Amino acid sequence: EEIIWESLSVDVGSQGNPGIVEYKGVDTKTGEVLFEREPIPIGTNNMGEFLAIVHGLRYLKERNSRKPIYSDSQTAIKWVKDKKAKSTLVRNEETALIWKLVDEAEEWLNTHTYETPILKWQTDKWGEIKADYGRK
RNA sequence: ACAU
DNA sequence: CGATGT
Ligand SMILES: [K+]
Ligand SMILES: [K+]
Ligand SMILES: [K+]
Ligand SMILES: [Mg+2]
Ligand SMILES: [Mg+2]
Repeated sequence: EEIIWESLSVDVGSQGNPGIVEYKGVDTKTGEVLFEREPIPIGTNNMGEFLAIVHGLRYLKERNSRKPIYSDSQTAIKWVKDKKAKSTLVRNEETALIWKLVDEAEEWLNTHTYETPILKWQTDKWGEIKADYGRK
């Protein structure tokens, strides 16, 4: 502890897992929604959590912001650190879009730099992350 | 077991 | 109850 209020918080939302995936990023302090991705017909929770972090990195870099990013996903934080999303989702025609976006996010990480700290949101101590979809 |  | 991940 405690919370770094000057930060961006991201989270996935889904209808099924695998299922329809979306994500958004919010100002941790105010809850203002700063970006939201159009729903992707089939993906996993972790692919969406990964895309949300990478989108946050790109969003902050474009704006010359040094704010950290909070995610509640141990998995996605590791995938970003590794620059590799180790998803089990079948690659087929139905999953082509999510896998294209994941491939492109990895490619961005491999061609750009950033100093953005990627921090674990401590849900057990602080409650749900401010970007949560409220579906659980 | 832990994190979603 | 089901699923995705380390
Ligand atoms: K939720
Ligand atoms: K959670
Ligand atoms: K499990
Ligand atoms: Mg989450
Ligand atoms: Mg959530």
